[PDB]
Amino acid sequence: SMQEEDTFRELRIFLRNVTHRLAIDKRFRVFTKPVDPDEVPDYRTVIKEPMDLSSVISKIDLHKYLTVKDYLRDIDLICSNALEYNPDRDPGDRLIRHRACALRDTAYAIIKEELDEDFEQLCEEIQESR
Ligand SMILES: COC(=O)N1C[C@@H]2C[C@@H]3O[C@]2(Cc2nccnc23)C1
Repeated sequence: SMQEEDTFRELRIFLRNVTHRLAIDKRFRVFTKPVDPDEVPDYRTVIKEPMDLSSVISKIDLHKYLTVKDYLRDIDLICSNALEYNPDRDPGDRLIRHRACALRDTAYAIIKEELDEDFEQLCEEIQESR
C-alpha cells in the first residue's frame, strides 16, 4: 500500500540521520570509507564481508534495509570486522578496538532513545507479509 511505502520512507530518513551523526564524529573517521585494498592487501583475505559507513548510506538508498534490526546487523559487522582484523595488545590495535566498541554502543544508544518500539514492530510486520 502507499501507507506501507510511506512507513519505509520514514525508516530511510531516520537511518540516514543516525548514520550521518556517526560519520561526522572524529573518533569514527577510520570507519567512514572502505579499507584501501592497495595500502592493505591482506585485508580482504582475512575479512570476508567488508563494511563501512559510506557503504551503509549507499545500502539505505538502494532500499536494502526494511527494519532497524537489519541496519544494526551492518553496524555490528563494522565492529566485529575491526575486532577480528586488529586483535593484538599493541596500542594501535587497542585504539581501533575501543573506537569500534564506541561506534556500536553509540548507534544502539541513539536508537534506544529515538526509535519508537511500535514503529520498529510495524516495519517487522510489513517485512514478514512480503
Ligand atoms: C577499520 O579499519 C581497519 O580495520 N584498519 C586496519 C588497517 C591497517 C592499518 O590501519 C588500517 C588502514 C592502514 N593503512 C596503512 C597501514 N596500516 C593500516 C584501518
